Formats: sequence, structure tokens, C-alpha cells
Amino acid sequence: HHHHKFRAKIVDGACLNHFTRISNMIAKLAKTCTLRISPDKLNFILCDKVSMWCELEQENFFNEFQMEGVSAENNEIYLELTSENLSRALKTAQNARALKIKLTNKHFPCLTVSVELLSRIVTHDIPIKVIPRKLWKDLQEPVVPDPDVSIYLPVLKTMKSVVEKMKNISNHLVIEANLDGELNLKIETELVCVTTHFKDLGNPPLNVEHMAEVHIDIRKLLQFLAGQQVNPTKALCNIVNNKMVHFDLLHEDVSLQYFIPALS
Amino acid sequence: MKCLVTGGNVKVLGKAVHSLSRIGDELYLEPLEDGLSLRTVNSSRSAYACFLFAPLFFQQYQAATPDLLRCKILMKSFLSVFRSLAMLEKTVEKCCISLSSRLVVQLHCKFGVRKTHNLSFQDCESLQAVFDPASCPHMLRAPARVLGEAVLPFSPALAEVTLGIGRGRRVILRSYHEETAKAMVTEMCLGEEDFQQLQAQEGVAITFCLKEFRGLLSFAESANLNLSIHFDAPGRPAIFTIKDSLLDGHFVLATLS
Amino acid sequence: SWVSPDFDTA
Amino acid sequence: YSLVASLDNVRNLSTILKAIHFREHATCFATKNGIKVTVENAKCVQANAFIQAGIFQEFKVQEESVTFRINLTVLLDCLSIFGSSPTLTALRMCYQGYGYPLMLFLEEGGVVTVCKINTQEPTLDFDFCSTNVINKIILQSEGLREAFSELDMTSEVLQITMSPDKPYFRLSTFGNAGSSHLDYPKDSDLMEAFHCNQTQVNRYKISLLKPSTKALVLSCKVSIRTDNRGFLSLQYMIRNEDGQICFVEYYCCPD
Repeated sequence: HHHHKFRAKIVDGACLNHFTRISNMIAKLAKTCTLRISPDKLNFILCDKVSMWCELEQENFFNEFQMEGVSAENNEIYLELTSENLSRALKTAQNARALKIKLTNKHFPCLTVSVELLSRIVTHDIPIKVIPRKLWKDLQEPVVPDPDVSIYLPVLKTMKSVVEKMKNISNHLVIEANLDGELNLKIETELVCVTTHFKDLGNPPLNVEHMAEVHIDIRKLLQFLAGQQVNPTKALCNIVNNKMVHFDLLHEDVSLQYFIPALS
Repeated sequence: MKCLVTGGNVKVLGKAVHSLSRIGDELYLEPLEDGLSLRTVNSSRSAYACFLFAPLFFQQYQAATPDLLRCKILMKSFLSVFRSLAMLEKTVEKCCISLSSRLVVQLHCKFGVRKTHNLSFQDCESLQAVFDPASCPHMLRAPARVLGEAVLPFSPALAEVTLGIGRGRRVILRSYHEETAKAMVTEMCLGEEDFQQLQAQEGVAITFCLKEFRGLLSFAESANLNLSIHFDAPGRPAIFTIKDSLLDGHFVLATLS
Repeated sequence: SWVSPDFDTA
Repeated sequence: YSLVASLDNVRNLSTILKAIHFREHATCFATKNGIKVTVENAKCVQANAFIQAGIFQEFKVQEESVTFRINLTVLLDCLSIFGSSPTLTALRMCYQGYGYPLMLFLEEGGVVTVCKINTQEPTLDFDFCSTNVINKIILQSEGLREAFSELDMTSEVLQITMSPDKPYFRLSTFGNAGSSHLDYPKDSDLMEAFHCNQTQVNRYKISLLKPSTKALVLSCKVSIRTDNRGFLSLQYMIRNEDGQICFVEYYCCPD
């Protein structure tokens, strides 16, 4: 076996379904996900090649939490699993009394999800791939390149609705923003041009308010917005002109960084 | 043959057809002295399903045609008549199944509306086969809604399920998997508390088709009936039984070796 | 041309 | 600007247009008493949606007939750009002439979407007049929806029987190993008017009449008429969210 170990437990129903929704939004974004276990944190990592970095402060979800890496100073655990598996497993966990997550190796290395129902126990043994330390270097949180424009996002529901019906028209979307609080979504074809204007969004502080834009795949954006079935406490859009759009979302002590590279 | 169904019974008849349609592709109709038999079989004949509607289930029941009907209809075509259980409950007041070379199904609906289906059929063999639950040493009984809850965690596309008797008189429901990438296993553990009867020794486990089991269970759920499971050893068939006042339903499923 | 609705009864 | 139209609610337009959406292109007629959108299919079918000028909060034309063809699916996608589950969405429609695009200004909560749809240059006229209508039936739409969304589609034809005698009004389909009849007595509470003078049995291609179900679902009353030729006319009286009455027409040739 590996001599790393992990066990955690959720009993707070609020963080428990909160944990569920995070799993379901990951299933939409990618089919394969990497989980990172630390003594203080839990990370969900996507390494598309469209990066995704999701961080959970452990002590805001679990009333019990304990882990141990293989080595001493490298006290981390990196796992690879299928997104659908975790989502289906946490479907039952969404409205339970309690939820247990533990690393097991019965038939094979697994992330066992135990769910206490109204007693009735549901056990899902999620197959996991243990990532060796050599490859941890490719699974770090991305550096944050200074954006040309940083702007607060509008309501994600209007964004989702607009983008989603724009998908029917085209797959190519241009998104742009100001330091004056404006953000535009824009598709353009031979027979129809559509531009949605958002204003009075405001900007986080710290040169002329001209548009910083980026041409992206509208499907990438839609996946991310669909996964946001709620409005967050903090929604930042960071645009690196003609290179990348970066979404910095905070939602009740749950960090979510999503990177969409420019197409073209 | 003339069958007349009225009141709430028209919907449960429709429910029975829906339940049967999740087992086989052809519906076998056999009007008997003890009522109307609706049967179907697996594509591989490893599953067998039967609903028997008592004569008093009908407001009018005549088995004989002044010979004796032993008939088969494409399941799709017969399911087509009872497609919408909502329409059956809201608009359909009476259903008449009569017999000519076509099987005539009339729906007497509200506001004098009448819908007539002329279904083609083929004369065929009886699908009667003996399957006595009393021969089975092991037995479970529980409310269908209890079992419906137990099956909820599994994937909708899950083919096989394992029903086992575990330590502490607990009933185990575990997903089954064949065969190079490993599958997540799901296990629901029930206490005997939710079961009305449990007669089976330890370590006894049978594996059968979940898709077909869902077929019968769905009928017993929307009727809030009890479902009995009679079984033996792995490789031997499992007999699933539901009973109501004026109708009997029993499913026979082969189990894995 | 516009529509000529034939819904008059009673 | 040849055509200028504005709505406090886009759904008073988009909803009705969805009831005739079975071709991706649609001819638009705009005259002094409202807008008429027309879709046709294989020269047997024609569906017309009529949104009168009284529906709009503002409506102006000057050239007494301005006509253009557009992409109805793109139009509908644009008109519903703020979600099909809304909190209203205002509209300002603007078309100023030949060679120039249809402009759409949709607003919701201060958020503004601007659509520019290019237009092409445009039709069937079935001389269906009341003076030569043989059979006419007016029915309560609600009590009829369940059934025609349930009519056999494996059949190639929909056979409509209208008669002063039994079975009075009958819809028949003929799928494989299935003869299916739908009968309505003139006695029925669904019959608001029964005026069948002559027994007539017509057949229509089901693929051609199926999209009319959309109109039927929106309607509260439906008018069914046939003439000497055997041509079918289906009229759907539709009540929008503002209680106003609009109309959708379906014409269809026999088989």
C-alpha cells in the first residue's frame, strides 16, 4: 500500500450540501480531477491541456479531519479520480446526517465516501490514482499574471442565460471590460451580431478606460457559469488582453480560480 | 373476450403495462377463468413477468369469445394506448378491451370523447410457467418505498445488483461489475428494522438485473404495496412478488452463478 | 391581408 | 426607419412566434395594423402569426407595406437572450429598409443586449374564404391538447372526418399495426360551435400538421374549417400575458 492516510467527517448540513455542489460543478468542468490533501486544506485541481484551482479551508467544513503524507516535510497527498464518481457519491451525501471520507485499500486504493442516511449507510468506493511526488510540481497553483483590467462580475444568472442562448448562434465569444465598470459579451457572424452590455459593475482599486478583451471558446465560459448555481460573495473577472480571462471567485470561504485561455 | 375497466383501476392497469414494458418487447394476453393474464419475457428468456387481473378487477369480464384467446401484441403498440398515466387519470373514465382480427381498445373519456385503438395481434402459445415461491428457502418482504429508497443511490445505468444477507441480520445492496479501468462500487446497508419479514441465513447473496427489478418495483411503489423477494442459491432464479386485492404480480429473474 | 377570425358564436 | 415597434414585454411577441417555428426562415409583413410573420413548408403548409399594433406600446410604419425575410431561429434566440425562465424584458424593434438589417434592443434590469440580424428579400396564397367554407367547428382548446400531442406519428397521414352524422368529428391515424380514432360528439362541452353541413373526409400529411400543436397548447379556443377543395384552416385564439387576444393560422393542402 502507500503509508499515507486520510480521514475526514462532515456533520454540518450546510457545508455538507455546499461540499456536494462543488463536486457537481467539477463534473461539468472536466471528467478527470486531481484532489490535494493537506493538514489545513483540501484542493480540487484541473490541469487542462483551461486550469481550475479550488481551495477549501478544512476547518470550515469538517468537524473531524486527519491526514499524513508519505514523508515528513512533504506532508501532502495527491490523488486522481473521475469527477462523475465523486459527484454521484456526494449526491447521496447532499442531505445526510453525516458524511465520512477515508482513504482505503481493500481491493485497490480508494477514496471511500460513507454517508449516514435517515440507520442507513451508503458506501461509495471511489477508485483513485496516487500521484508520485515527482509530478507534484505540475500540480501547483498557477501564478497570477497581472491583469490589464480587473472588474467585478454581474449576476452570474444573467451571464449564464445570455451566454447560453448565444451558444446557439456561435461558439466564439469576445469578452471585454473597462476600468470604468463596463463589461461586454460579444458574438459576431456573417448574418447576425449580438452584443450584451453590462454597466455600473465597478472596479477593484489598484490606464485609460479602453477595452481589454479576449476571444474565447464560449463553451468553456458556459461550463463555469452553469457550475455556479448561486451568486458568490466575491466575483472578480481579470482580463489579460488577447491572452487569458481569469475568474477569481470566493463563496463562503471557498476559493475558486478558473482560467480560460484565449482561442485564436 | 370483453374486459371493462373503470374508476382508479384503469390507471393501475396502465401502470402494469408500463411495468411490463421494462422487461420484454412483446405482450402476451391470456383471458383465463381466474382473470386476465398479462405476461412478457426477456429477450434471452432469463426474465419472466406476469400480472393477473381478477375477474372482479373489471366492471365487466368475459373470458370467452362466443374459441379462447391466446395472443401476443407488440409491447410498444399496447404501451402506446396507456402512454400517459396522467391522461388516464384525468380524462379516461372507462377502458374497454374487446375482440374480428384486431384487438380493440376503447377509452371512454370526459365530455363524451372516445378514443379507439385497433391493435393487430398474433395467435401464439401460452406463457404460463410454474414458479412457486414456497420452494424458495430464503425470503424478504418490505414496503416497496423502502426498497425504492435503497436503490436510489445506484447509477440509473447500473445493470446488475447484489442482494445479500450480512452480519447482524442486515440486508446489503451492492452494485455488481464485470471484467482496464476500475468501477466505483456502491453499497447500501439496511437494518432488518425496515423489513417486515426476513428469513435467510448469513452470507447468502444473489445477483440479478437491476433494470428489470426497477420495472416491478416502480409498480409496487406507486401503489404503496409490499414487495416479497423469494430466492435460493446463486444461479437459481429469484421470485419477486406483489399482491393486491384484485390483482397479482410476480416477476422471475435469473441470478448469476 | 390581416386575419379574419371565425370565432363568433351564441 | 420604415418599421418601429416597442414592447414592455418580449414574450408578447416571442411566445406567439414559437408556435409557428418549424422552418428556420420566416417572411415578415409589417403594415399599419400590426405585424404578420409567415412560415411555409413544401408548398402545402402555411403558418401565420398575427400580432396587431394594439399589442405594442409603440408601433409606426409609413410605407404601407414593408416586407423582409429573416432567420426565425436566430430571431427567437435573440428575443429570448435573457432567459426563457424570467422581471420583464423590454424590446425595441427597428428596420428601416431594403438591404438593411433588423435591429433588436432588449433590456432587462439595466442590462442591454443589441442584436443586428441581416435580412434577405422575400409567398403562397391559398384563397381560403368564408363564402366557400363547407364545414366549421369551434372547440375549447384545453380539453384537446392531451390528445394531439399524443397522436400517432408513425402514421403518414392525419385523416379528419367532419359530418352532420356520427361520429360528427373524428381524427384518425394509421400507424403500423395500429388504426387509431379520436371522436368528438357535437353534443360535447368542448363543442362551442358545430356547423358541419356535408360529410367530408380529408387526409393531410402528419409531418405538416404536427407543429400546429405548439399553437394549440397556447390557444384557449381553436377553429377548424374545410372548403370545397378540401383545404384545411386551423385558427388558434391565443390570449397573451396582458390578456390581449392574438391569432395563429394554419393552412394545409390535402393529400
